[PDB]
Amino acid sequence: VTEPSAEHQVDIHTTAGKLADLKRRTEETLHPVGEAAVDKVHAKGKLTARERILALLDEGSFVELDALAKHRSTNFGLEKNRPLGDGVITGYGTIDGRDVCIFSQDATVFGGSLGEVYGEKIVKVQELAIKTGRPLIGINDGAGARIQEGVVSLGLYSRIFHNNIKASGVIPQISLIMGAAAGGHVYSPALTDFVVMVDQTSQMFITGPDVIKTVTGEDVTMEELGGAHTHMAKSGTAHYVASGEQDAFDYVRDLLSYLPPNNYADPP
Amino acid sequence: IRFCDSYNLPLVFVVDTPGAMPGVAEEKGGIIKRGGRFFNAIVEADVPKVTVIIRKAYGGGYAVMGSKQLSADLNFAWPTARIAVIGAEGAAQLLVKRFPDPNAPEVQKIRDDFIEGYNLNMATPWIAAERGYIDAVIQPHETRLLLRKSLRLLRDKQNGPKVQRKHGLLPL
Amino acid sequence: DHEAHIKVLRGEPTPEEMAALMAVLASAGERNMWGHPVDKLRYSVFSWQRVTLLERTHMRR
Amino acid sequence: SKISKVLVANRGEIAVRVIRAAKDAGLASVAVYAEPDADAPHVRLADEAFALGGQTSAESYLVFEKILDAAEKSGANAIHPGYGFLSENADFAQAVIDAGLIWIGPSPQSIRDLGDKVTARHIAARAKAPLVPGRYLDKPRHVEAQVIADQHGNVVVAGTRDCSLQRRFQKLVEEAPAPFLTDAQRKEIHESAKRICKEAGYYGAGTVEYLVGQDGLISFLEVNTRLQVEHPVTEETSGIDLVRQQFKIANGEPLDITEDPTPRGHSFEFRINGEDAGRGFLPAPGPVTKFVAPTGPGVRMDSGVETGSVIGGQFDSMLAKLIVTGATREEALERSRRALAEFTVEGLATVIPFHRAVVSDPAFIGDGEKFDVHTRWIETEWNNTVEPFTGGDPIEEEDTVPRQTVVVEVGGRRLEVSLPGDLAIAPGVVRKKPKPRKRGASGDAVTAPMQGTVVKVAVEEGQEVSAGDLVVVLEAMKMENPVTAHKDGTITGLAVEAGAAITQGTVIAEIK
Amino acid sequence: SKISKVLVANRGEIAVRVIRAAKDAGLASVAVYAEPDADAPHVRLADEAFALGGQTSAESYLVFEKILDAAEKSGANAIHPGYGFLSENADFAQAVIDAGLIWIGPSPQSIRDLGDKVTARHIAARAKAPLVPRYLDKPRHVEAQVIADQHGNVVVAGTRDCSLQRRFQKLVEEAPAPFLTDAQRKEIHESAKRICKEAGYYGAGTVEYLVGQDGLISFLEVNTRLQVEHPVTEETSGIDLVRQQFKIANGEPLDITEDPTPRGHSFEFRINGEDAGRGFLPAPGPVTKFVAPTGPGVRMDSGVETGSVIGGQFDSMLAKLIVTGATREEALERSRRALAEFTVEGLATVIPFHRAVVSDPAFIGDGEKFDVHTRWIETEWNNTVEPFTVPRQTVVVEVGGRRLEVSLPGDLAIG
Amino acid sequence: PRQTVVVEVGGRRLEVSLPGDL
Repeated sequence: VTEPSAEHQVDIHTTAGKLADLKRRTEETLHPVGEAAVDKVHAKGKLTARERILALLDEGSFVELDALAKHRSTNFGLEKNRPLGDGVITGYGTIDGRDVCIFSQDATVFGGSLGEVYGEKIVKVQELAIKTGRPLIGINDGAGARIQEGVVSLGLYSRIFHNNIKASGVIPQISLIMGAAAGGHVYSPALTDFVVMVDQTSQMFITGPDVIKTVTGEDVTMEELGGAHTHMAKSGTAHYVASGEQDAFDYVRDLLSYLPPNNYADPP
Repeated sequence: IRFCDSYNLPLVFVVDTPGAMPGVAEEKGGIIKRGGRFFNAIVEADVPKVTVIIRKAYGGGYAVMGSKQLSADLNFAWPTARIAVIGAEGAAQLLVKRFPDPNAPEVQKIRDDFIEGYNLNMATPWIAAERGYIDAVIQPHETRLLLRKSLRLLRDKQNGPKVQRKHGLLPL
Repeated sequence: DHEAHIKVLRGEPTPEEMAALMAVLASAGERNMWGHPVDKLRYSVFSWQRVTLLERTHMRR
Repeated sequence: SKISKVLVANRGEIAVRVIRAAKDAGLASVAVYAEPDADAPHVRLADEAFALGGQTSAESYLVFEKILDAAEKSGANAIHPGYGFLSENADFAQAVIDAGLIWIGPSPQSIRDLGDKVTARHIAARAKAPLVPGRYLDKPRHVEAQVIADQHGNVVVAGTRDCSLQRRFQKLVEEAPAPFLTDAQRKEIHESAKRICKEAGYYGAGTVEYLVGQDGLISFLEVNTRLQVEHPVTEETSGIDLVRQQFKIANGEPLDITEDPTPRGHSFEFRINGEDAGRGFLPAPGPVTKFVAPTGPGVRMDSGVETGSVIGGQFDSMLAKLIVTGATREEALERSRRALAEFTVEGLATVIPFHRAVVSDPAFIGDGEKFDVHTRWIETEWNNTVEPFTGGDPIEEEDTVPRQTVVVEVGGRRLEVSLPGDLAIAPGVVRKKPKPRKRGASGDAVTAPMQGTVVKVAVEEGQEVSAGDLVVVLEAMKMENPVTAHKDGTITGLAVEAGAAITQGTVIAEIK
Repeated sequence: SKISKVLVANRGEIAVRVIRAAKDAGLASVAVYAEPDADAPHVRLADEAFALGGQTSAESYLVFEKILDAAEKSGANAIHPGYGFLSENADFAQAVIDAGLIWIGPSPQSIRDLGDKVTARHIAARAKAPLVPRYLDKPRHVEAQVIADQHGNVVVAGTRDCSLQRRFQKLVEEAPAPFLTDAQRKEIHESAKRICKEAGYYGAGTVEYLVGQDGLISFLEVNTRLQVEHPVTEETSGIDLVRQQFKIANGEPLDITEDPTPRGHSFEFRINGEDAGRGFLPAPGPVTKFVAPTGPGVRMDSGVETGSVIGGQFDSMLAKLIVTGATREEALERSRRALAEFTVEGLATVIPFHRAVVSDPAFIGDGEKFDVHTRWIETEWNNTVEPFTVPRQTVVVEVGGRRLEVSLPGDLAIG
Repeated sequence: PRQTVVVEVGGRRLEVSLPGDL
């Protein structure tokens, strides 16, 4: 029985077929919510979570971790939609030849909302950064806890915070805010050493305009509430407001160029 | 392991094992206690630990050959890897096959179909990858450069938190 | 001789051009542990890093 | 009937060549590919491609039922057999006709008759071919006559070829027309070919092959019924498109060509096999990390691989054919010297260095009225200067030092210079001769020395064997690799069986 | 008195072609390059290469003193000017002879005469070349490839059709010229010998003519160079025209003694970096993928390869595809294949136009005539094509009797 | 100023004068 080349797949019962299967799954990780979502993101002129890492790091230095991870929640039918990576891309990479650990949250997957495996992946990269004594870069773009998963999300946020605390004053921690960081997402940047934001497009807010409106009558746009300008001039959480993603990455490489890898290494 | 740790040699584990050898001479020879020593040594060791799973890694073999549990630092598998509590033959011979009385060609094909399912859905790396027990599934040719990058990252590993003591204790 | 030499992969210079090339290329080509950061870190009395960082710094040569 | 849609079944170069001929015909073309060939150029080039299964040729391309299934599924109405597998398999040709497909080739009757060595001798006698008397030939020259024949019995001798540069009775370099032959010899060979073909009742393209003794005695050697891999030097000198001519014949049309075309100039062909000529002409698998074709005046390439191809150990080593043509044999050699100077192939060993060598050798240049080459000259008289392939492997201590390559302009001369990364013109780095990636034994395991297929198993379970006794034969790249017992003892475990694909280091058996 | 080392004075395809011819002759091949061409293949194919400096033809390649400087530095005993640039500069030819190098080409006087329309027409009339008084409404362009000799032997290697033109730029060319009557062929051939013998040209060149629907041959011009279209005649008649030029410049008399009989038919297709869908506007850009057609009937000459960055400073042409067959229709079929196999990525090319015209019934003649003419692309072809969508350091060093520039990359972690 | 150096190439003596500031 022969087949057209469009249908045929090498026999999974062979080493070559298993390797081909790995290639298929890897490819499938590049567009875990389908190519349409990536097209919809580029149409707005924004990089994806993968492209942001590949742009920030040195070329080819990125080694991805937990690429094939899938969530395990069965609440409210989530078992029907289990995108690869659970919506965060994680690994380690050199910047200017010096190793750093990195994570980058993907807004296309459940709005970037933090869930179980998503949190476990961030935790793993944090632990690796602390044990190795290398800077940690967080690229943040998610709206809150994934309310479908519930309390799990809050426990993982607690774990992430605790790791950021342990890391505080040990390794340089740099947060890039690249979209609407809402809810618990905001507190990890606040614990990290430097906050870089992208002027018109990043936001940080704990309570959203809808709830502000409901409780106070004050009606406010996200940009007024928690835009980069607001957090620079009024609140003062933000250390840099970049004209764009590339400028932000440049600023982060500058900061790293001044910072040592750890509290005991000799500086550059 | 303990020698390498005392002289700061990183540990690279290349795994291809069904685990412990079942038998009476092994049991009478102390396989439980020796394996306990191996379990202890691999967690005592503070050096960078990296693992490459080649084909089967079952049971205590998966555990002691630098799982992420027992605190190996980076875990890679080739796509041929097979991570499970037991191989397909053992799982079938244990749970499935003992319900029939006969070695009939019924049980022969039912067993072969169970093997067929288990070697795909269970004794494959994808569960471990989904759960993040291994960190990556990699094409084999990657391995040399990937080890270089991994050990370069882990070169300055400081292990902890550990509580200082006179010494650990080892099944002896 | 196992030294790594320069190698003119392509073309031949005359001796005068080789002399110019080589002249141009040639013309182009203690412990003090006092206040080391590891002393400045604050350790728990039982912290393993007292072995694996602090001694492994002070003793290391 | 007429060809409207072809299916080919061959890999690499000849699949590409027949796809190209079909497109020149405007015929739709269907490729079939084994599991290793999913990336090969012919799979992309054909108008569609159908998967064959299995790793080996014996699984993928030798199975009649898979090719006939693919012809049915693709709706192809004709079959082209290519060089290797089924072009003389009369049983396949019969099953094809039994399918109602057009067989682009000779009748199964004539395939079987000329394949039978004794029947072929009888036919030659009946044709009054020049038969070698008796005699053995000590330094024979291997000549040949490309034939075209329609189903109506018109036969044309499209030209001669010289194929005398051989190893293991397998050709490396060939040239057309056969040089330094008397007109009497040429006329003899032409007449003989036409007679043998009509007497055999042959139609389709085919080649009659002869040996020339040092005394000029022509002898008919064999008929090969299938466009031989060397047809290009005939196409280039004669100007014929021999594959289209196969199409025109298979359509049942009479030959256009009324009389034997006069050759223009001369042409050489060089087989770019993936074989290390610095070792014993041994085929080796590997990646094609770079492939840049010779280009420009008088140069044709027919190539089965591209940059990023992988040649596995399961199929013939022939990567490409380089064909070079000129107004005279002298000019053709000059152009060949250029083309082979321009050729670069990287990531696996090729015979390109041997081609470069031989096109410079007086024994093959000749005195202008004869040359010394004969069918054993490569094995017995060519001084093999070629050094073994090593690629980039660092082998001496100085090779381990990183190197930066720069372009330097000195008086305008574009020099290119490699600068060592530590030259005094790494605080505690040591350089020493790196050890080869080789296992430098007493162990019980018999292990496979390379990847291949297990074409024969010699031992039986529980047999006792002695050091040097045969255990298995591995086919690798259609070369026999007998694997033998390293110590005396009993075969006490045995995993292999005939036809199994086998990877390097596989434990074949345990001798205890 | 004999060539031993040729400096080829151009870039691109003609540089590659002459370097190759010199390697076939066993001559030493010297190239020269402008800075935008320092990567280009001919610099790496030649046995020796010299920088010219500067960014433009007027800086790099047209400066006589630079080309003669590089000839002196290389010890090249002969100059080959290729085509274009200085190939028709009689003053440069004279300068080279003053320099005592072999000038591989026609005499300065021959260039200076045949380049001037007045004495060109005088020589044509004297020679009794066909020369209609009149206008040609759909003229077809046909030219004779001359191989002349210093001894005054002449061979006409072949009649060539170059009638697919835009703004007099040729794009598809054929040999032998099709659908001519044998009387027209004879008239052209004899006219070419007469006119070139009278002009005294001794080197390879082409005599162009126009043919009207009246069938009247009219002389146009003599190019005085081995013109870019030569490969079609090389594939048709087997003569290696560059090696013939080397022989002539050696002054060895022609060994070819009669007009070589065409083997068959050939077409040349120029691969310009021009956007046929965009009025053939040139556009610069990177050649991020280049994959020539290959195998039966194809010859490829290319000045570029994958990763070449093309700029507006020089000729827009990248490569030439030549396709040969026994018959016109076979050659067209093979062309229709080869142009489908040809992939170029990252810049606009005329390949889509070749795919069209080799498929167009105006160009696929009925077997007795075809409808194409030197205005056909502009005025009659349906243009259906979808339009296409740090510095190096230098040090000045004296050494003995010489002063030299030495140049290094803009940064250098030497040692 | 120039800096002058004496280089031996295969034993052939050559003088070289190069910029006093490379």
